[PDB]
Amino acid sequence: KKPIKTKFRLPVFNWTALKPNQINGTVFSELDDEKILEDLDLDRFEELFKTKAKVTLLEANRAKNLAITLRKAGRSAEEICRAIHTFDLQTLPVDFVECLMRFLPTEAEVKLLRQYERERQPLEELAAEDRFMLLFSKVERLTQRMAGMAFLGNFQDNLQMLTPQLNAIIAASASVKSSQKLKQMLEIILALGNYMNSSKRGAVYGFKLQSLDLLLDTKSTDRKMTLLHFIALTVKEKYPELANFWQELHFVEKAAAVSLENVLLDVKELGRGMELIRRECSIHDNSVLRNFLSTNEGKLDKLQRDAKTAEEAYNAVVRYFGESPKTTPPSVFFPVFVRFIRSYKEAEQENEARKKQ
Amino acid sequence: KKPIKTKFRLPVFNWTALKPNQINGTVFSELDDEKILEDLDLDRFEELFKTKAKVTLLEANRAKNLAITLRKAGRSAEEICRAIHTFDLQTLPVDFVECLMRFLPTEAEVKLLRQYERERQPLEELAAEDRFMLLFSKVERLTQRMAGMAFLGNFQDNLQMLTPQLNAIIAASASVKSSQKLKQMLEIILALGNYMNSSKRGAVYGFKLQSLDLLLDTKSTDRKMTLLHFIALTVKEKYPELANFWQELHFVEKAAAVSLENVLLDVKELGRGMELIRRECSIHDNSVLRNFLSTNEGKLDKLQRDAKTAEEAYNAVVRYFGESPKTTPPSVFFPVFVRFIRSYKEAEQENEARKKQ
Amino acid sequence: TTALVCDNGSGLVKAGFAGDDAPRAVFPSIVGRPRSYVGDEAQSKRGILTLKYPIEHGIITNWDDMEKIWHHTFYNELRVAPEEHPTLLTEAPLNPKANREKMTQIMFETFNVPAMYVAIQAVLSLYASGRTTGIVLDSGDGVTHNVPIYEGYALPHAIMRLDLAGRDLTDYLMKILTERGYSFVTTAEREIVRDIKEKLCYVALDFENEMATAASSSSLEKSYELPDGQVITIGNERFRCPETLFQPSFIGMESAGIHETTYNSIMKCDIDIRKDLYANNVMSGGTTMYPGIADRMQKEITALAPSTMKIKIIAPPERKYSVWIGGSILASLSTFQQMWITKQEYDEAGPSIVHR
Amino acid sequence: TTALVCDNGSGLVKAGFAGDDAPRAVFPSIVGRPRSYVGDEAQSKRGILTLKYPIEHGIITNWDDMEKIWHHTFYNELRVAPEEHPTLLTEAPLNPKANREKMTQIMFETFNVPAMYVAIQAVLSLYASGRTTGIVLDSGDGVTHNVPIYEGYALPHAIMRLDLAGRDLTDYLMKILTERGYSFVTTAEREIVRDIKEKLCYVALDFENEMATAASSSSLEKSYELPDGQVITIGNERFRCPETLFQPSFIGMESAGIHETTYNSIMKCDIDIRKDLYANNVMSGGTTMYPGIADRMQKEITALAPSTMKIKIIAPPERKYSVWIGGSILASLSTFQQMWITKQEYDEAGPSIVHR
Ligand SMILES: Nc1ncnc2c1ncn2[C@@H]1O[C@H](COP(=O)(O)OP(=O)(O)OP(=O)(O)O)[C@@H](O)[C@H]1O
Ligand SMILES: Nc1ncnc2c1ncn2[C@@H]1O[C@H](COP(=O)(O)OP(=O)(O)OP(=O)(O)O)[C@@H](O)[C@H]1O
Repeated sequence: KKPIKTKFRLPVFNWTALKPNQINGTVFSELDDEKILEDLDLDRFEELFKTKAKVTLLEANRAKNLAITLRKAGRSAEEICRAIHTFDLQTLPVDFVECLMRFLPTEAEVKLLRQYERERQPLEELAAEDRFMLLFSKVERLTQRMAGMAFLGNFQDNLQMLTPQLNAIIAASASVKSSQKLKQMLEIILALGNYMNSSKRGAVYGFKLQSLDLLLDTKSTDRKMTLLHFIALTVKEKYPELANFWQELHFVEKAAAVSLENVLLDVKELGRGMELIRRECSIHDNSVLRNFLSTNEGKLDKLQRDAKTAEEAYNAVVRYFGESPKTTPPSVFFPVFVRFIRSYKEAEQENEARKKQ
Repeated sequence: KKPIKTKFRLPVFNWTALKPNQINGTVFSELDDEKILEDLDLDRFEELFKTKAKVTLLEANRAKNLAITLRKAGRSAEEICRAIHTFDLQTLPVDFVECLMRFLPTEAEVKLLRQYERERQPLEELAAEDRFMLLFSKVERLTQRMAGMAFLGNFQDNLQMLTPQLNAIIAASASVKSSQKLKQMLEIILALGNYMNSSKRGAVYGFKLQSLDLLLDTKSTDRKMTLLHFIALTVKEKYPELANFWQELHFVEKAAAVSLENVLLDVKELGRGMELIRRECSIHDNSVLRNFLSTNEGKLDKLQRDAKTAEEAYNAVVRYFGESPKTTPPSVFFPVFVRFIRSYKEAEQENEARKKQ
Repeated sequence: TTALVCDNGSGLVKAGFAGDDAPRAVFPSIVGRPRSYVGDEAQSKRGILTLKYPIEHGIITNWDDMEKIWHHTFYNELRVAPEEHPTLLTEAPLNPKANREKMTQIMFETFNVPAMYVAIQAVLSLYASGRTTGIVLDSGDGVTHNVPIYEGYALPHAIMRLDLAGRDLTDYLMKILTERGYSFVTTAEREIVRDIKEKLCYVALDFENEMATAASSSSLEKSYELPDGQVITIGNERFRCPETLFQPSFIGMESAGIHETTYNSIMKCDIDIRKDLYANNVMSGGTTMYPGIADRMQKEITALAPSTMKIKIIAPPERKYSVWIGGSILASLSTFQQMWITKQEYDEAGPSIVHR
Repeated sequence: TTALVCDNGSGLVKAGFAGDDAPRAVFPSIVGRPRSYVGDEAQSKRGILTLKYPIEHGIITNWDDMEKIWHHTFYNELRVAPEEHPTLLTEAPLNPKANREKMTQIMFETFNVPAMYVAIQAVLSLYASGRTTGIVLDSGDGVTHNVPIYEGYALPHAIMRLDLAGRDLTDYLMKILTERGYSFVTTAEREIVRDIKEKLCYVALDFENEMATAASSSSLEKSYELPDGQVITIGNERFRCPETLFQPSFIGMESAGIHETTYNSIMKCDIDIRKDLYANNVMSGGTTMYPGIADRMQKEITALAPSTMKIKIIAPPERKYSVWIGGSILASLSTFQQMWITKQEYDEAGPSIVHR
């Protein structure tokens, strides 16, 4: 009961207040504001503290979002559904197809639209967004036509990015696997370090690839050169043709950076997508789906035979150097060589500049 | 087969080598060191790269650890077992009891000792540590005598730390709960802010404690003072006795820092520990257990009645101010007041220095 | 009723009327006081007054000066009566619910506004590009953020506040033009140095590669004309300044550069939406203005992400004002209307109504 | 056979014979070279040679200079034949298996040692106090660590490396004695400033409370006598220097101070052993030498931990050398004997035998 007068509008005090059912057990029912009437002199208080005196069926957020999307579009709901029917043979804007795809109606909000079209007349009393959604769910096979359109606009840029990775693994995997000037270098190492490592510890017929990395590691007693330096001098002297030998392997840096497992499953996904395109085009479009599928299915096939040979090639090298392609990616495998080449190259610069003075 | 000669001891090359059963599928069986014999000229190589030419039944780590412990001790295994039997009536070093407790033998390593005492004669062929462990497991009721000794050395320092926290909650909890000069202040707030908050939002009979914090928050239209400032001036004028009012609550800062749930369960644990002492002393020590238990059980009891009243007191204030003692600790509850006092105090300094200058 | 849109910037108030074009009232957010005056006027009367900086870094700190700001915004630049137009103000990311709550309170109680809204700046920027999901790099005068956003909602613990921004880059250009012998350390005439930064200098695609060209090309360096008669020239320091973004270490920071900040921001987010985050990545604000910054960014992220990752940088030609336009767009938006706070409901619930 | 114990410090080699007293060979770990000379000699020939710092911060970095160190240690200070005595060297916490592996290799291959061991310094310090479990604060010349240890094993991801230490505190005392007007910035005569730090200055229990006494007590300040005739005086800066530990911000670091570092180190650890960690807490090394640092630490941790937490700081009077002594203790330890690495088994397994 009993609120106050408020001549001026005092600032809200944002305190979190206690409901009177809590009030009973506390200090707060002991005594009250009934003593405090004039008292403190409310007047200079209030003089000191004074301040200056259609319908949506979509949840409002989803609505706002949609609006922000379509505002950017510029297209009418009708233009849009026409485009999805014709497969964006009216201005295919894949970006916009992508954004839109999230706004596909859920069956739950298909319910709010469905009979409530026939029932009453929300039409023209419907919010723009709701009307759009109505006509949007009107499109037959909406989900799949969307998917198809996405696929289509993407495919070019897709194998634009997918191909050269597949190529760079293929290239590098083989140029490494097939280099003699490499197998030679390795065999000199096997020698030299077996010489070192023998008389104790045994003698061994080959080494796992990690080994290459500690080369710069074990120095001369002089401390002035390294082992790698030595292998370099020994190359320039006893085996001069090898002094290049890196030039026989090629895309190794670029193939390092390829994440292949991904590339493969991307290829597989593309496959399922083409299948959707042919399944849809079948029964039935048929315009510009055919006009795609023809000019494409062979491109896709090239990507697939290149995926199969990329995978086989790479598994081949890894197993060839002792490691497990199941457990190792290029992102590990190839840099080993990279580091070794880069270093070797670095080594001879010193082996050269030392000979000069 | 076929290791090398090694005139000088070449540095180990730490490469990770391939076992010949792996070697078959790789580059490494293509060609071998058999071509490389003189070739690179092993001589200046090896000239360039040359270098310079009782029994434990305890797992060795556990052993080492024990040693490091006893080394610090200075005590013999016999002095020690004598001490655990007599309840460290020979030099009670609770630290050392604590360290040692971890080294209590597991039944698993009681097995290695047990019959293998009677079987053969490991004695004097036994490592110091193993012997110690033997004689250590020799002590009857070892685990419990240990526990007891820990308890005993700890109890003093224990309620040394436990009591004043129980006291500080008790003190502060009630001095707050029982202050009139507080309930007064609060009721002025309830008034002032109800005046503000009325005519809209309603009017309310009390506020949850958090509210206090936004007091400094809502300023004058002038922007020169705050609400708290105003309540301060209004106190010094209309209600001068309250201008101190903090002096009626006392251990609130110290009680804030008490973690009470812990303190109580520490008290309960102490209880179970005393019970262990009496159970042991019963059958049977009985020296210096009695000599403790007598001079202590009353101290313990004081701690217990002080725990019960500490808990009851605190639950009382929390519920009294509207909050849930089940959901709130002192570490939250009391600082509310602290901040308010500290601020209030801070406020009048300004309300004073403004009147001067 | 035209609504109002006020973007409160660490260095700059960007404000005006909804119905999107651009803020026509844009002034330095600064408050002068006798040892009150707001804006460029304070720049002029400088030193006779002590300038206080309410919005420096992210958040409005001292509110009194802020009131001075909004008063000058409304009553002078904008030249309106705040009682009349519903107002939309922006807020930094991670802005605390009380900052927001006292914003609303100052709105309704001090300026008597009919309705209002507080919106998160980097969400407005993402709105102005027609997106409800993505990661904004909003880089202003005083702060920088990487704000992940999903379905309009900015993901709270994703946001990465870098304390580096445009004013700091202006300082760096001071430091490195001095090292080239040029004579202005002056807190007055440095208002021209900023201009250089804005007109000429840029972001290298490969830093060292371009600093290998340090003296090679004469047309790599550019000719700058001072306001008065004399003219000077700018060398490598040109591209060296915005580099401080990607390498904070230049000024001495141990914080990640941008691409990193961006990256582990994305990486803080749920695994599913990551894709949509990389794909839609929007740069906004006047420190995202340096030419070529988009592509440099692009290559630098393509680096951190996987091979097959679709990564797009959206850097609109109008993005200096991104947030504000996203503001107009939102205020003028029709389905936004039911979301406005009003005096009716503020006076009902008090400032904590501002939560939606 | 007397074994050998070498503690390789960021600023100092502390080394000598097992059978615990103290290292009798202790020298600055520095390598001079013509623009080779090791130790205090390098300090003397300084500037005629360029001093390189192999063990600066935690880890031995360049190995060549390290070889120079161990050669000087063995052949000069210690005056022995390394072929003869099994050697125990220390290592920083978090030291990488290759660092350790090339240590062992230089031992056996370069110095021809019969046997050896590499042990974690902050575990040796916990050993010298008669403990197998606890948290060491090992604070040296160049690094600082909080190392949790359970059953002799230091818990790997617990360890917190603070890059702040004694040399940095010496630098701070330079900075703040200069601000008091005293004239030595010289990289030569600053070797006296260090001395001040070591002899007089200390750690305040409550900082500001003691800096409230800044000028109150004349006997709060102390009188320092220079090596030559002249004498000077030291004021508040005395306690202000070791304060930098607890407040790294003093020199400008954004890292936690100590007590924090300690605390979240404990907190990184498994819930059970936390108790034992707080209870047994051992400070070690010459930067843990400041008087009263133990109690200040104590109160500051009692702050962070719960009410009922048993919290003890173990700060031994001999702890400047803590590690090394724990070294002697361990080497001379009998059950340690079977754990030595030997030439037999190194030549069997190669350097990667060093893992236990
Ligand atoms: N072409 C340009 N090149 C470089 N910097 C620019 C350019 N144009 C403007 N700036 C810089 O932008 C900065 C201000 O940007 P902006 O005002 O958009 O951010 P803000 O005020 O910090 O807040 P918000 O992020 O909300 O916009 C200024 O410091 C200015 O140097
Ligand atoms: N009483 C003292 N007061 C202040 N500082 C001291 C004192 N005694 C030694 N120091 C300082 O301690 C630092 C060296 O510490 P220490 O030699 O223990 O570390 P380290 O050898 O680098 O590494 P570790 O702690 O692993 O041995 C030097 O900077 C020295 O000035």
